[PDB]
Amino acid sequence: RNPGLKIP
Amino acid sequence: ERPTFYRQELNKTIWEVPERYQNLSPVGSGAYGSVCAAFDTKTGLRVAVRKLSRPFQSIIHAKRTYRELRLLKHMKHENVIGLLDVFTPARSLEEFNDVYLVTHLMGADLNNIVKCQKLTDDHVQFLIYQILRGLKYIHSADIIHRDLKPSNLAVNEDCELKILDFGLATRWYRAPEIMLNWMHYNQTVDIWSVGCIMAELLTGRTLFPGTDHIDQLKLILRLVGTPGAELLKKISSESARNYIQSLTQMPKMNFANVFIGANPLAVDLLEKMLVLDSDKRITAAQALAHAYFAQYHDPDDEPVADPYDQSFESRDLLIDEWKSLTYDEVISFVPPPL
Repeated sequence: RNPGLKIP
Repeated sequence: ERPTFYRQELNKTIWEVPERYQNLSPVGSGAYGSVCAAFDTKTGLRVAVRKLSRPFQSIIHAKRTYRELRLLKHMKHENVIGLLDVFTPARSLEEFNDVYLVTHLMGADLNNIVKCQKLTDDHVQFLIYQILRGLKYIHSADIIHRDLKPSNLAVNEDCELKILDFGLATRWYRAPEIMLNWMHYNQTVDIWSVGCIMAELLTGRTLFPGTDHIDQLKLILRLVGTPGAELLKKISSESARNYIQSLTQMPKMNFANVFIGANPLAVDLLEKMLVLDSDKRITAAQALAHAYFAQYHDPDDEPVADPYDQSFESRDLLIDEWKSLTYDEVISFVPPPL
């Protein structure tokens, strides 16, 4: 999975 | 090769750890023990250091500690939590009191992910795939997780997932045959859980958010239909079968009417996971071959586990014998490669 998932 | 330890007091808890673990920051407590976030100067990772509370205060606890350490030491799979390190300050069994476990500190669970973005259908495919990949491995060692739910699933920025927190909003992901103790349950109790997780990722709603066990059971039976004869015959409790027989019968719903607008392959897999009779649910290994995972399925990259000997469960031992076996497991631990 290439683009970055957002983290809190 | 025993490390140098240093001793400090954080909260009302004492921490004696090797000096490779720096900047211990307490992250909470509970029955599982106290946990600190720390920096591992040997691997450069941020880690969770978990100190077990009262690991050997009873036969029950001492055996429970041994069971946990055996299980965590066996789990070697990229989609399952692994043991980075286990240590004791004790220089001998006679000093042996405290057990510390070290894991990679997990920065976000599945709930935190859902709270920060809308997942694409591709995100869901990959997340579920990885759950099933990990379960194939777990189930191949005759381990049942028993408590799959979003808070027990860690996810990083690359959308890579790990199963955490092996068992022994809490009920919403649990299979009906163990929510009410209908029967000795197989490992497809976890597949039911994956179904509930998958349906929630697709719709954005909890699938079966019942209050009490009965309210929950009715929401389940409204979707999947009431038990038929073949399932009733498999229920041990006479009282359970009598309760079930008192219910107005209900047919299975057409899932395409419940999940309108979802990938029909996703809906098809959910129909194969949320079957009421656990003997007819899809297994993790079959589910990986389902057309929904075609972009990710690789039969030569879905490993199984080494056989896992659980014959210790039927041993009846003294509190100090469980404590001695645990000590052996601590001193025989080999760290993973890197």
